Amino acid sequence: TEAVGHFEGRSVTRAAVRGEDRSGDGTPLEARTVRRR
Amino acid sequence: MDLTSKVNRLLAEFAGRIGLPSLSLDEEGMASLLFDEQVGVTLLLLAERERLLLEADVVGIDVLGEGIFRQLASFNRHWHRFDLHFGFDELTGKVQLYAQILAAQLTLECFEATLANLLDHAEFWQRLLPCAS
Amino acid sequence: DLTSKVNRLLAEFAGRIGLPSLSLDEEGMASLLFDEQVGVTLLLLAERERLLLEADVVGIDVLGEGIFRQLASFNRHWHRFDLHFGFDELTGKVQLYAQILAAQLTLECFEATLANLLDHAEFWQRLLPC
Repeated sequence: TEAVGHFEGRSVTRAAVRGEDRSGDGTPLEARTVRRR
Repeated sequence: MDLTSKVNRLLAEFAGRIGLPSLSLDEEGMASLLFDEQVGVTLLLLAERERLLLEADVVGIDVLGEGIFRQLASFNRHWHRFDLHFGFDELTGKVQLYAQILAAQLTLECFEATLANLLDHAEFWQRLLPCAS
Repeated sequence: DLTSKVNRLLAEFAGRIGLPSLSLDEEGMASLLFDEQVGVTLLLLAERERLLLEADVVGIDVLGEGIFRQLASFNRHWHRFDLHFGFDELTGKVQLYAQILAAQLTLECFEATLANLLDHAEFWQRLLPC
Protein backbone atom coordinates (compact mmCIF):
# COMPACT_ATOMS: atom_id res chain seq x y z
CA THR A 1 0.00 0.00 0.00
CA GLU A 2 1.15 3.53 -0.83
CA ALA A 3 1.59 5.81 2.18
CA VAL A 4 -0.55 8.95 2.10
CA GLY A 5 0.02 11.99 4.30
CA HIS A 6 -1.88 15.20 5.06
CA PHE A 7 -0.60 18.78 4.94
CA GLU A 8 -2.82 21.84 5.43
CA GLY A 9 -5.95 20.23 4.01
CA ARG A 10 -4.04 18.42 1.27
CA SER A 11 -3.20 14.78 0.66
CA VAL A 12 0.50 14.05 0.20
CA THR A 13 2.34 11.14 -1.42
CA ARG A 14 6.04 10.44 -1.95
CA ALA A 15 6.97 11.34 -5.53
CA ALA A 16 9.93 10.29 -7.67
CA VAL A 17 12.62 12.89 -8.34
CA ARG A 18 12.56 11.90 -12.03
CA GLY A 19 15.88 13.68 -12.58
CA GLU A 20 16.38 11.84 -15.86
CA ASP A 21 12.74 12.20 -16.89
CA ARG A 22 12.51 16.00 -16.89
CA SER A 23 14.80 19.00 -16.38
CA GLY A 24 31.94 32.86 -16.11
CA ASP A 25 34.81 35.17 -15.19
CA GLY A 26 34.08 37.63 -12.38
CA THR A 27 34.81 41.26 -13.22
CA PRO A 28 35.87 43.55 -10.33
CA LEU A 29 33.91 46.75 -9.70
CA GLU A 30 36.99 48.94 -9.31
CA ALA A 31 37.68 48.38 -13.01
CA ARG A 32 34.13 49.17 -14.11
CA THR A 33 33.20 52.75 -15.01
CA VAL A 34 30.50 54.72 -13.18
CA ARG A 35 28.12 57.48 -14.26
CA ARG A 36 25.54 58.83 -11.80
CA ARG A 37 22.37 59.82 -13.66
CA MET B 1 27.03 18.09 11.59
CA ASP B 2 26.90 18.93 7.88
CA LEU B 3 24.07 20.89 6.26
CA THR B 4 22.57 17.88 4.46
CA SER B 5 21.94 16.02 7.72
CA LYS B 6 20.62 19.20 9.33
CA VAL B 7 17.94 19.38 6.63
CA ASN B 8 17.34 15.63 6.68
CA ARG B 9 16.54 16.12 10.36
CA LEU B 10 13.96 18.75 9.46
CA LEU B 11 12.40 16.59 6.75
CA ALA B 12 12.18 13.64 9.14
CA GLU B 13 10.26 15.72 11.69
CA PHE B 14 8.08 17.17 8.93
CA ALA B 15 7.28 13.66 7.74
CA GLY B 16 6.26 12.56 11.22
CA ARG B 17 3.80 15.44 11.33
CA ILE B 18 2.01 14.78 8.04
CA GLY B 19 1.94 10.98 8.19
CA LEU B 20 4.74 9.89 5.87
CA PRO B 21 7.03 7.05 7.06
CA SER B 22 10.17 8.98 6.12
CA LEU B 23 11.57 11.83 4.03
CA SER B 24 15.15 12.56 2.96
CA LEU B 25 17.25 14.16 0.22
CA ASP B 26 18.81 12.42 -2.79
CA GLU B 27 22.49 11.98 -3.55
CA GLU B 28 21.86 15.13 -5.57
CA GLY B 29 20.06 16.52 -2.53
CA MET B 30 16.55 16.36 -3.97
CA ALA B 31 13.13 15.19 -2.80
CA SER B 32 9.73 15.42 -4.49
CA LEU B 33 6.15 15.36 -3.21
CA LEU B 34 2.68 15.28 -4.77
CA PHE B 35 -0.21 17.23 -3.24
CA ASP B 36 -3.82 16.27 -4.02
CA GLU B 37 -2.43 14.26 -6.94
CA GLN B 38 -2.23 17.56 -8.84
CA VAL B 39 0.52 19.86 -7.55
CA GLY B 40 4.05 18.45 -7.60
CA VAL B 41 6.71 20.03 -5.39
CA THR B 42 10.46 19.38 -5.49
CA LEU B 43 13.02 20.21 -2.80
CA LEU B 44 16.52 21.26 -3.86
CA LEU B 45 19.36 21.64 -1.35
CA LEU B 46 22.22 23.84 -2.54
CA ALA B 47 24.98 23.09 -0.03
CA GLU B 48 27.31 25.50 -1.83
CA ARG B 49 25.11 28.57 -1.44
CA GLU B 50 23.50 27.20 1.74
CA ARG B 51 19.86 27.59 0.69
CA LEU B 52 16.82 25.36 0.16
CA LEU B 53 15.00 25.65 -3.17
CA LEU B 54 11.32 24.85 -3.68
CA GLU B 55 9.92 24.11 -7.13
CA ALA B 56 6.16 23.91 -7.71
CA ASP B 57 4.36 22.70 -10.83
CA VAL B 58 1.47 25.05 -11.60
CA VAL B 59 -0.09 24.34 -15.01
CA GLY B 60 0.57 22.74 -18.38
CA ILE B 61 1.29 24.90 -21.41
CA ASP B 62 -1.26 22.96 -23.47
CA VAL B 63 -4.18 24.43 -21.50
CA LEU B 64 -2.71 27.94 -21.66
CA GLY B 65 -3.42 30.47 -24.40
CA GLU B 66 -0.42 32.37 -25.73
CA GLY B 67 0.57 35.78 -24.39
CA ILE B 68 0.62 34.53 -20.81
CA PHE B 69 4.42 34.34 -20.58
CA ARG B 70 4.37 38.14 -20.82
CA GLN B 71 1.98 38.49 -17.88
CA LEU B 72 4.19 36.07 -15.94
CA ALA B 73 7.25 38.20 -16.65
CA SER B 74 5.40 41.32 -15.51
CA PHE B 75 4.83 39.42 -12.26
CA ASN B 76 8.53 38.71 -11.72
CA ARG B 77 9.06 42.48 -11.72
CA HIS B 78 7.27 42.57 -8.37
CA TRP B 79 8.25 39.11 -7.15
CA HIS B 80 9.50 40.72 -3.93
CA ARG B 81 5.89 41.28 -2.86
CA PHE B 82 5.37 37.53 -2.45
CA ASP B 83 8.91 36.14 -2.50
CA LEU B 84 7.91 34.01 -5.49
CA HIS B 85 8.76 34.12 -9.19
CA PHE B 86 7.64 32.20 -12.28
CA GLY B 87 9.72 29.84 -14.40
CA PHE B 88 9.24 27.28 -17.16
CA ASP B 89 10.41 23.73 -17.84
CA GLU B 90 10.43 23.10 -21.59
CA LEU B 91 10.87 19.35 -21.06
CA THR B 92 7.76 18.98 -18.89
CA GLY B 93 5.67 21.84 -20.28
CA LYS B 94 4.94 22.93 -16.73
CA VAL B 95 4.84 26.48 -15.37
CA GLN B 96 6.65 26.66 -12.03
CA LEU B 97 6.77 28.91 -8.97
CA TYR B 98 10.06 29.14 -7.09
CA ALA B 99 10.67 29.87 -3.41
CA GLN B 100 13.91 29.77 -1.44
CA ILE B 101 14.92 29.56 2.22
CA LEU B 102 18.29 30.74 3.52
CA ALA B 103 20.04 28.22 5.78
CA ALA B 104 20.03 30.97 8.42
CA GLN B 105 16.23 31.01 8.72
CA LEU B 106 15.66 27.36 7.82
CA THR B 107 13.46 25.98 10.59
CA LEU B 108 10.53 23.57 10.67
CA GLU B 109 8.03 26.38 11.25
CA CYS B 110 9.50 28.42 8.39
CA PHE B 111 9.65 25.41 6.05
CA GLU B 112 5.99 24.51 6.55
CA ALA B 113 4.91 28.14 6.22
CA THR B 114 6.88 28.65 3.00
CA LEU B 115 5.50 25.41 1.57
CA ALA B 116 1.89 26.17 2.49
CA ASN B 117 2.23 29.59 0.87
CA LEU B 118 3.86 28.17 -2.26
CA LEU B 119 0.98 25.70 -2.57
CA ASP B 120 -1.59 28.44 -1.92
CA HIS B 121 -0.31 30.44 -4.90
CA ALA B 122 0.42 27.41 -7.10
CA GLU B 123 -3.17 26.21 -6.73
CA PHE B 124 -4.39 29.73 -7.43
CA TRP B 125 -2.48 30.18 -10.70
CA GLN B 126 -3.40 26.60 -11.60
CA ARG B 127 -7.09 27.50 -11.43
CA LEU B 128 -6.71 30.96 -12.98
CA LEU B 129 -4.26 30.59 -15.90
CA PRO B 130 -6.13 27.94 -17.94
CA CYS B 131 -8.24 29.51 -20.70
CA ALA B 132 -9.94 26.30 -21.84
CA SER B 133 -12.80 27.08 -19.44
CA ASP C 1 16.28 55.39 10.39
CA LEU C 2 16.67 52.36 8.11
CA THR C 3 16.93 54.82 5.23
CA SER C 4 19.99 56.48 6.76
CA LYS C 5 21.75 53.10 6.93
CA VAL C 6 21.55 52.69 3.16
CA ASN C 7 22.62 56.32 2.79
CA ARG C 8 25.52 55.48 5.10
CA LEU C 9 26.56 52.53 2.93
CA LEU C 10 25.92 54.50 -0.26
CA ALA C 11 28.08 57.22 1.28
CA GLU C 12 31.03 54.96 2.07
CA PHE C 13 30.48 53.22 -1.27
CA ALA C 14 30.44 56.60 -3.02
CA GLY C 15 34.06 57.15 -2.03
CA ARG C 16 35.17 53.71 -3.19
CA ILE C 17 33.29 53.87 -6.51
CA GLY C 18 34.67 57.30 -7.36
CA LEU C 19 31.43 59.26 -7.40
CA PRO C 20 31.41 62.63 -5.58
CA SER C 21 28.43 61.68 -3.41
CA LEU C 22 25.50 59.26 -3.29
CA SER C 23 22.16 59.10 -1.45
CA LEU C 24 18.58 57.96 -1.99
CA ASP C 25 16.18 60.62 -3.28
CA GLU C 26 12.86 61.73 -1.76
CA GLU C 27 11.12 58.61 -3.05
CA GLY C 28 13.85 56.26 -1.87
CA MET C 29 15.29 55.40 -5.28
CA ALA C 30 18.59 55.94 -7.08
CA SER C 31 19.81 55.61 -10.66
CA LEU C 32 23.34 54.70 -11.75
CA LEU C 33 24.94 54.10 -15.16
CA PHE C 34 27.81 51.64 -15.62
CA ASP C 35 30.03 51.38 -18.70
CA GLU C 36 27.55 53.60 -20.55
CA GLN C 37 25.71 50.40 -21.52
CA VAL C 38 24.39 48.98 -18.24
CA GLY C 39 21.99 50.81 -15.93
CA VAL C 40 21.05 49.86 -12.38
CA THR C 41 18.14 51.37 -10.43
CA LEU C 42 18.37 51.11 -6.65
CA LEU C 43 15.06 51.09 -4.78
CA LEU C 44 14.59 50.98 -1.00
CA LEU C 45 11.38 49.59 0.50
CA ALA C 46 11.15 50.76 4.12
CA GLU C 47 8.33 48.63 5.55
CA ARG C 48 9.74 45.54 3.82
CA GLU C 49 13.37 46.10 4.84
CA ARG C 50 14.56 45.31 1.31
CA LEU C 51 16.92 46.83 -1.25
CA LEU C 52 15.90 46.19 -4.85
CA LEU C 53 18.28 46.37 -7.82
CA GLU C 54 16.74 46.68 -11.28
CA ALA C 55 19.14 46.28 -14.21
CA ASP C 56 17.94 47.13 -17.72
CA VAL C 57 18.99 44.52 -20.27
CA VAL C 58 17.43 44.94 -23.72
CA GLY C 59 14.23 46.43 -25.12
CA ILE C 60 11.62 44.10 -26.59
CA ASP C 61 11.63 45.87 -29.96
CA VAL C 62 14.66 43.87 -31.11
CA LEU C 63 13.51 40.49 -29.78
CA GLY C 64 11.22 37.97 -31.45
CA GLU C 65 7.64 37.10 -30.51
CA GLY C 66 8.77 33.87 -28.86
CA ILE C 67 11.21 35.44 -26.42
CA PHE C 68 8.84 35.54 -23.44
CA ARG C 69 8.87 31.75 -23.39
CA GLN C 70 12.66 31.74 -23.17
CA LEU C 71 12.85 34.22 -20.29
CA ALA C 72 10.54 32.08 -18.18
CA SER C 73 12.76 29.09 -18.97
CA PHE C 74 15.94 30.98 -18.08
CA ASN C 75 14.48 31.85 -14.67
CA ARG C 76 14.40 28.14 -13.87
CA HIS C 77 18.18 27.77 -14.00
CA TRP C 78 19.10 31.33 -13.01
CA HIS C 79 17.22 30.47 -9.83
CA ARG C 80 20.61 29.29 -8.57
CA PHE C 81 22.49 32.55 -9.17
CA ASP C 82 19.67 34.24 -7.25
CA LEU C 83 18.56 36.20 -10.32
CA HIS C 84 15.59 36.25 -12.70
CA PHE C 85 14.19 38.06 -15.73
CA GLY C 86 11.21 40.40 -15.46
CA PHE C 87 9.65 43.26 -17.41
CA ASP C 88 8.43 46.82 -16.91
CA GLU C 89 5.24 47.43 -18.89
CA LEU C 90 5.50 51.22 -18.91
CA THR C 91 9.18 51.38 -19.86
CA GLY C 92 9.18 48.45 -22.27
CA LYS C 93 12.53 46.84 -21.49
CA VAL C 94 13.34 43.41 -20.05
CA GLN C 95 15.21 43.56 -16.73
CA LEU C 96 17.26 41.44 -14.33
CA TYR C 97 16.21 41.64 -10.69
CA ALA C 98 17.96 41.09 -7.36
CA GLN C 99 17.28 41.93 -3.71
CA ILE C 100 19.15 42.33 -0.43
CA LEU C 101 17.41 42.00 2.94
CA ALA C 102 18.20 44.38 5.80
CA ALA C 103 19.69 41.38 7.61
CA GLN C 104 22.48 40.82 5.07
CA LEU C 105 22.58 44.46 3.96
CA THR C 106 26.31 45.10 4.35
CA LEU C 107 28.70 47.09 2.17
CA GLU C 108 30.51 43.90 1.18
CA CYS C 109 27.26 42.12 0.33
CA PHE C 110 26.16 45.20 -1.62
CA GLU C 111 29.21 45.31 -3.89
CA ALA C 112 29.34 41.52 -4.27
CA THR C 113 25.74 41.31 -5.47
CA LEU C 114 26.10 44.38 -7.69
CA ALA C 115 29.30 42.98 -9.18
CA ASN C 116 27.49 39.73 -9.94
CA LEU C 117 24.49 41.65 -11.30
CA LEU C 118 26.59 43.67 -13.74
CA ASP C 119 28.43 40.62 -15.08
CA HIS C 120 25.14 38.85 -15.83
CA ALA C 121 23.57 42.01 -17.25
CA GLU C 122 26.41 42.50 -19.74
CA PHE C 123 26.49 38.76 -20.51
CA TRP C 124 22.84 38.74 -21.55
CA GLN C 125 22.82 41.97 -23.58
CA ARG C 126 25.13 40.41 -26.17
CA LEU C 127 23.22 37.13 -26.25
CA LEU C 128 19.59 38.29 -26.17
CA PRO C 129 19.57 39.44 -29.82
CA CYS C 130 20.22 36.26 -31.83
